[PDB]
Amino acid sequence: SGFRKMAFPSGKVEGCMVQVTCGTTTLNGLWLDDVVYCPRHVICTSEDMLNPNYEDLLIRKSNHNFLVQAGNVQLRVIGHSMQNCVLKLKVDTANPKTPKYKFVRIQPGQTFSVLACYNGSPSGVYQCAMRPNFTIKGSFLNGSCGSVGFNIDYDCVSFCYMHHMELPTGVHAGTDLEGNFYGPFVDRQTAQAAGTDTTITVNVLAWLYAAVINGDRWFLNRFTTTLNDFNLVAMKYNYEPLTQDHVDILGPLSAQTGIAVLDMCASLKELLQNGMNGRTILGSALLEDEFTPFDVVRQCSGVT
Amino acid sequence: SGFRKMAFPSGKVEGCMVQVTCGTTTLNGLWLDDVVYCPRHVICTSEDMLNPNYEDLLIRKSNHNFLVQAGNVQLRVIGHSMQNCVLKLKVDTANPKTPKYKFVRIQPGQTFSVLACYNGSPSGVYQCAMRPNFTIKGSFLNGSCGSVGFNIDYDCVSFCYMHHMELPTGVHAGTDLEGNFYGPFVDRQTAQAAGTDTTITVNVLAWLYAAVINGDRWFLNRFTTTLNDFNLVAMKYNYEPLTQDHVDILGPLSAQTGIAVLDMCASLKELLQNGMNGRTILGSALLEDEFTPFDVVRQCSGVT
Ligand SMILES: O=C(c1cc(=O)[nH]c2ccccc12)N1CCN(c2ccccc2F)CC1
Ligand SMILES: O=C(c1cc(=O)[nH]c2ccccc12)N1CCN(c2ccccc2F)CC1
Repeated sequence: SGFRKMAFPSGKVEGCMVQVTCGTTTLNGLWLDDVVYCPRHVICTSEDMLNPNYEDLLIRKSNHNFLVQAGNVQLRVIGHSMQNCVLKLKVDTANPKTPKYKFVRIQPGQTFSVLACYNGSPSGVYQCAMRPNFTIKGSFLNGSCGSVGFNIDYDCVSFCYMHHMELPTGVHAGTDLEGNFYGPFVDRQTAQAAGTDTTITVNVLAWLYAAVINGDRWFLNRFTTTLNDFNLVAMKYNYEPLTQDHVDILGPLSAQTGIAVLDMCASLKELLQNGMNGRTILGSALLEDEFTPFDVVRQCSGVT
Repeated sequence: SGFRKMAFPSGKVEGCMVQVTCGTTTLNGLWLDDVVYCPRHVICTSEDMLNPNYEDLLIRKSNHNFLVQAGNVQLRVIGHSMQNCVLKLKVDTANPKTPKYKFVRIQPGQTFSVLACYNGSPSGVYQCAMRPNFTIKGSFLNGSCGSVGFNIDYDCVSFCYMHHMELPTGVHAGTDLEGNFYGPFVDRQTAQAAGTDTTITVNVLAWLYAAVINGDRWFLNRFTTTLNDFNLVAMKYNYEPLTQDHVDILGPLSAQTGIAVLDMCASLKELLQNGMNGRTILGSALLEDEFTPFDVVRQCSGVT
């Protein structure tokens, strides 16, 4: 019993973290095989940050200008190239700690673990969700760029995120491991609009199922609703519309608890319209949306 | 910017997790040097669980009855002994992945990371606080016993907790790495009273300082209070009394923010007496107490 915001064990990713220095800027790199991946803004100066011409800036850089250090050993850079907003630094040594890995572009609403790093060294690990507006509510300081987000499937690490930026609003933006930003964000020190961030309904429902499995059942009511009636309430409260796909993914949790999805939707409807009245659910006084139905099943069944 | 419930990177601890089987029971063990540490209730049968005579049960067990497996390789047990509620299984091979480590008995109110494990394999990592009533609000299932709690100081892992039990109330109990239970708990399947759990005031204040540093300043008021006046409010709301030591530890956060500790106490007093009025602080609708002043400074300064 118990329900926590659980991150994946970070060991396989710690063995990939390196420090990348270019000129006077230092950030984090991800060493997989003979390649180090890092944000391309490592080549910027504090003058270039407002609107950098990365192609021009990279042209003034040679392999010897990229200092890559893993622990205390220097890696020799034999190639460099820009792929979207990431630089791929080819090194002469394959990382002996390279785990079985994939590069995946996650969907909004999906979750992942972040290993925050500074100077190539891991400082902490936390669980995040890619918001519907493609930002993440992380915890990042100067030098955190190049820290990665990931998921683990037994022995395989799926890298989904690389940290690039913090918007003036305190929210975080970044790319997949091919350098494509999640959302409309660009890697330049400018004010950028993060759109309206909605609540991930399927995750709030999955977390209501986790609450039911872990003893918290006060919010359960004698009501039911329809997809269309529930969605009228979800629209008013800036919640993602629930689809039949979402109902289907909630199927295992519905079967385990014996509470139909639309019955849980009716409980959520009343929680939105009436609030919590000073009560809590799984130790929280608000509706949590950073646990997918997969996260709930995994935490409530103990998948290692 | 940003503030998350951040766990330590778990790699150094993952390299220590083993599976320990005795008879038909399997749980987790911690392999450091040539010793595997695990809960002694690994030697219990489902008949023994209500009141086991561990000394008698251990006497019917020999080295060959303890099956220790690290990954897929079997370790050879050359010695066994009970130290309080843990068994120390001497193996013929020192763990090549043994990190620099210490065994520490943490204080109530202090925090630590848990690497939840099943069958010697890590499933997840989360941050916990040792409650003033010596329980932890973890996330643990069958087979999770032997999972450890820890802190890291650069390269040194301080092991502070080993998971043993879940009380009928859904809260968790366990020992330090010498087998001494935190609290009055005993390792037997009986109803055990977890005392009244108070709120860790110094941590709630540290988290109010984290909120101020991260833009959330709505709760700041034009008031001040005294230690004795604040403590009259802390008593009424089941909060730990604030001491001058707590004020001193809050010193760096007070200096960084320019808000005196007693001024922050006055804000907390009003938050307790008036509630949140539907607002949030660092994304939470309740007062968070699982971040020590050290955790706040570390997360807000980026210590790796
Ligand atoms: O390391 C950071 C940073 C990241 C973060 O998430 N939070 C912070 C909080 C306080 C100070 C700095 C940061 N940055 C340097 C590189 N920055 C950059 C972006 C685009 C183009 C050039 C650039 F140099 C983004 C900012
Ligand atoms: O693995 C667990 C367990 C631990 C947990 O924290 N949560 C659970 C939730 C559901 C089912 C089991 C658990 N237990 C087996 C060993 N138990 C035990 C304690 C004292 C004496 C003998 C014993 F066998 C404690 C219970």
